[PDB]
Amino acid sequence: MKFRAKIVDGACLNHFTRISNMIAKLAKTCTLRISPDKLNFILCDGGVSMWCELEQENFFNEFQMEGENNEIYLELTSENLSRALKTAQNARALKIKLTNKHFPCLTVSVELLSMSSSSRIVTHDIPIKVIPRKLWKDLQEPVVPDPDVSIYLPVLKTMKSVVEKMKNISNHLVIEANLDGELNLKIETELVCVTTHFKDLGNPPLASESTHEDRNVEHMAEVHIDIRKLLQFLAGQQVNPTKALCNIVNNKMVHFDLLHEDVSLQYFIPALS
Amino acid sequence: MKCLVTGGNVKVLGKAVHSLSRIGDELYLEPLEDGLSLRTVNSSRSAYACFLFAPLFFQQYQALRCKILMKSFLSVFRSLAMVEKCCISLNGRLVVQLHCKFGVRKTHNLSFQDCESLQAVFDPASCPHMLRAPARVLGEAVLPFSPALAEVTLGIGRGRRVILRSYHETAKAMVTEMCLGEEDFQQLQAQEGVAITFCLKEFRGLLSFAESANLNLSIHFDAPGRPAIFTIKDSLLDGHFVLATLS
Amino acid sequence: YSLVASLDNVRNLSTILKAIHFREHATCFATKNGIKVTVENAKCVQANAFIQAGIFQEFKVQEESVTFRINLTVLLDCLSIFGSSPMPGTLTALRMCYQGYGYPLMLFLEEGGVVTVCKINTQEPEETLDFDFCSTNVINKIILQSEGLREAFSELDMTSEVLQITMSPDKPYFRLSTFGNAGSSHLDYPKDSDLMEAFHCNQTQVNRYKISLLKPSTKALVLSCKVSIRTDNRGFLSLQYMIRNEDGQICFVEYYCCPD
Amino acid sequence: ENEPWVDKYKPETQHELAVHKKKIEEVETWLKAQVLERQPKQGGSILLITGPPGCGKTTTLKILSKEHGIQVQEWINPVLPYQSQIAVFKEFLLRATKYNKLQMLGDDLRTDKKIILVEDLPNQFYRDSHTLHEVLRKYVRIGRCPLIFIISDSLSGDNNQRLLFPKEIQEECSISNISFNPVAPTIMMKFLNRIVTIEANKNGGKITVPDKTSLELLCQGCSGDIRSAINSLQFSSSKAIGGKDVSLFLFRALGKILYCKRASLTELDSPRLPSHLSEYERDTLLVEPEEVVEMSHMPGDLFNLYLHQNYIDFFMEIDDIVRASEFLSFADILSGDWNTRSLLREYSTSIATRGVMHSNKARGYAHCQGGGSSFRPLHKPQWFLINKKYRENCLAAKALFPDLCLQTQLLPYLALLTIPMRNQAQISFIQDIGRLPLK
DNA sequence: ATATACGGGCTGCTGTTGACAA
DNA sequence: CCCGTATATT
Ligand SMILES: Nc1ncnc2c1ncn2[C@@H]1O[C@H](COP(=O)(O)OP(=O)(O)OP(O)(O)=S)[C@@H](O)[C@H]1O
Repeated sequence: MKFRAKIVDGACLNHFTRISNMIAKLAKTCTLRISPDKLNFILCDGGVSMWCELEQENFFNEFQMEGENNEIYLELTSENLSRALKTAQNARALKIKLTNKHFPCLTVSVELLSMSSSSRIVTHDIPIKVIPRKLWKDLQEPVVPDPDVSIYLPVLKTMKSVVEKMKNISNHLVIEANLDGELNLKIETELVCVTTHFKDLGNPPLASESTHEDRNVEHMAEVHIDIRKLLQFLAGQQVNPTKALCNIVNNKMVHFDLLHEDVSLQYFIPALS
Repeated sequence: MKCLVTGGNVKVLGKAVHSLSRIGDELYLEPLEDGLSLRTVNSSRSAYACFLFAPLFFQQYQALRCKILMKSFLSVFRSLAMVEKCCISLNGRLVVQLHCKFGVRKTHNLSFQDCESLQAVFDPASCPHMLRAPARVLGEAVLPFSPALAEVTLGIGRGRRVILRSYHETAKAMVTEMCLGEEDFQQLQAQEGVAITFCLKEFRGLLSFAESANLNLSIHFDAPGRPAIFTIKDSLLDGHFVLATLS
Repeated sequence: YSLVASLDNVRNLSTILKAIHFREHATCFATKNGIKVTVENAKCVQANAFIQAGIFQEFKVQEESVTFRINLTVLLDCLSIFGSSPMPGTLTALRMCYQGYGYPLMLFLEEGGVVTVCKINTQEPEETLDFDFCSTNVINKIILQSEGLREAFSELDMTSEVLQITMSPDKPYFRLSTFGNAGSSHLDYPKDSDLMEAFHCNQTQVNRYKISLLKPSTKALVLSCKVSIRTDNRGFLSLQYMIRNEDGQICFVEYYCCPD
Repeated sequence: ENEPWVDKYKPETQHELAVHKKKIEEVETWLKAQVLERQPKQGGSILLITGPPGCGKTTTLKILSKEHGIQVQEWINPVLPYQSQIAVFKEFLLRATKYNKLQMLGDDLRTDKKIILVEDLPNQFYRDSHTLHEVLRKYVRIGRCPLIFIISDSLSGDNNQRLLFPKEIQEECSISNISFNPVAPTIMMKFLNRIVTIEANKNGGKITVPDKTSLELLCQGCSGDIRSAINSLQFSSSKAIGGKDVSLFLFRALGKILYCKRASLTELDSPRLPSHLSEYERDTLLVEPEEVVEMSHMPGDLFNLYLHQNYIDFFMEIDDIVRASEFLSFADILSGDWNTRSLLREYSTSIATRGVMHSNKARGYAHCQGGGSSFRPLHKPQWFLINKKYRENCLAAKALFPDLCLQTQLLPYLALLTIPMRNQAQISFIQDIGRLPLK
């Protein structure tokens, strides 16, 4: 097994720093899947499953790897990687390489430049645990069933603020999606009841155009979830993308699709609080 | 004892107090014939920090030795040293009267217990090796390290270069191999492999105080087992730190 | 519908309520002149506010005054549900209706097309004391600024048990003392300063007060621009604040405490 | 005239200690064999010191350390005006184990060997009791100098010592043991006589020396504790005092109840059974069961279980056993609810104790105890393990045939099932219940 | 001929209020 | 509570 990667461009390094910070805030231990074409951030378990897809050719200028089934699975703590990348904000060159100095390690070497002619070299050895092929099927991208309702999402900051203020009253939330772009967040306690409405959300053109003659537009497929995992997902995000979509099903599933720049994010939040 | 500090010296005095608090748990106050001495010692007596203040404010001793809990002083100078004058005396109580803007006056009476005279033994002349460098370079060199580290090793590599590492004693942790160049340091009398291992927190306090006016450090390291010395010289301020090395 | 009230800047009411929030419940008082929310604790300390009819744009009341008891934490959370950090140019509007006795309080909020609806059921009332501090028996009075005591009252939370206040025409004009584990800490304030707008003390007065009762004055001191201190013959302390809003109006908050 | 007699007559030399010579020699040979045979590759070790309060465990260790030139390291809890207490403790431990002092200004300089003494354990160590095991494991892995632990214990109410060191860390960590004993009457007698002689020789004025007859009384009601003896001697010499409470050592209380020390019916005016209760006449008793049970500091429902376990062997007749069993059952009945279980509990223990004591008519005839009572040890109730096994087997039967009655009705069917089925861990359970020994 | 220590058996099986470490 | 045994000392 061999893996070497080179980063020079400042913007790509900054984007990698943002992605690492986001995954560190979202999760503790993560799985990195390296393919000949792309990078995948995986978490599978509270049964939240996390998928992040990243195009390799748009970030690294030099990228070589070797694993027939050329595919690397690694399990590691995200905090170590985030701390390693934090020190390269104003750096010049970054190298990532698989090594076996003492124990299986993912060496990260960063070349710091300064007023001195000599270039400082900072080296970090993040431990890795190679998962055997037997579990390779269990980390696959989660399937997306046919959504009962697909709805465009509102601005993330206002939703995050409303949910954060809602956290104090209770630990239960209900999300309702309409066919006319109406999103309702409801909590009902024995003392206070609160409902927040969103309208004018453009409904994307659904693929099935022959299943809307008997479905009421005013009907809904609302679900109830525990407000402990939604707040993390809204708090992790720092920039509003242009592909904010929510797929809601009646029984036990809510799914989020986001896409920003060239990185895609798939969010899966189980129901039945 | 009567000291009247006026000007920007209050901030540097507070920074020195904060560094001493970061090193020790109790504060020893000693008026010498040449100024004021602040002393602190670790709980296990493996580190000793002393600040000698050259006469700069009003120094006049005798009209003579005390020790105080250090958290009280730390809180007082963290909340009350941001202030144009300071006055220190010894009644009998320790008065820390603090003149402020307009006409506000704040007084602080404290309780002290009798203690012995604390000192150490260091021989900078007897030390063969010697290293000198500006404090900013060393402070930058210790930034990549995590804030949960315990022991750091300083060495001289093959090729006249310095090296700072991370000493660890199957769930291991990260390791660091930060290296520098000889063109930044100003003076090196070293050897071909001599290295020492010491702690980090007292070093961090030293660097924190030394990263204000861009001062220059001075390390006199010896064979393993013998103590190391960190000496800071200024215009009207002297400081010496003694640590211990793993043998 | 008894009383209905509408406004377009929730922040004024929100900050007025937050300036008095240290208990869990509060009592309202709706009258042709405006609302008045009061709170009491330990049967000694009492804090009251005032929101005159000048602020409101749509205010409607029916027949006589209306009284009800409401939870303060829930109401304050509901008011600031759209984030307590708006950029200049964004505002939130609210409408409230109370349809007589035995029915809850409505609250409809709107901002930028987002509409929220909430209800707060009220179980009233309690009884309030008769802390009459009319300016007839007042002997010592002073008026002064806030930036002077920002740090001073910030440097007042220690493990002590009693705060000593002494005011005299001569020598310690206004001295605060705190006796704790370490030692004494005096904070003398003289006259003829930039924060001495009027000094009219008549006779010397030294008194002791409990830290637990007098602690929650920090919130009122932080969101203020002037403070008035009054003490009578017996030794009861009256604190008067002065808060302002973004539009440029003035509202008052009063604190009453009793000596040891 | 500024320190108490406890702090004024402290033993400077070794010969001034009030401890038996063999114990001092044992501690000394352990310490000196560690010092003399200090191998460069020797790792860390832990020593455990136990004993009742006021015997002199700390002073003897300090004196023996000073005699042979050994540095000692104490541990004083820091004073608050964020870091956890355990973090500070581990940092101090690492600093003490790794490095050495610098020079000081006037010390016992020629030192390179030292030990660490920890006495003031933090509260979190008492509440958790699981951080200590990890700390000890890490120290055993990375230890250089030995660690000495000092604990103070009493006869009853020993929860802290067994909670801290529950027989497992000692077994798997190779920890030694040294136990002290209360000071003998002769040693305390001689030392008290020496002290009072020294006070008498001071002269100064005509002061009444305390009488000799009270001097053994002072030592009799202290139970081998020097410090309270000296305090009481100081109090009484101003012109009995020092009634320290006793703990009774529960296994001694059980024997006291079960042995029934009787008298020869000294002539008194105690009521007698008039005409028909002639078979219930008993000799005078010299024990109060209520005080014995209260002083052992144990719950009543546990005392009754221990008595039920241990009362059979001391009986010789069957009818007395029947009566005692009936009394024990009646004592059990009174505590079967939950709301009023703690309102009436003394009745049950009192009834059980008095029934077991009075029913023994064979033993209760004064001069009829000769001869027997061999060297016999007591035991522990066996009901706890059986009840725990019953509960775990309850759960293992329910959740796995959940579609108590299953154990009472379905489990007979299981016992008459004996046929295989599709699993691996369930055949073992089937063979468990259904294979009891039977010829 | 008399005072003192070893040897063997214990941590264990529904509700309403209160303190500690973070 | 219970019985029998090995060491310091006069
Ligand atoms: N002959 C003596 N032997 C022992 N202690 C003596 C003697 N004469 C005087 N003392 C005093 O008694 C003190 C003994 O303290 P103790 O409390 O018995 O020690 P300890 O073993 O730590 O007790 P703990 O910790 O409560 S179990 C010494 O510190 C002296 O001040």
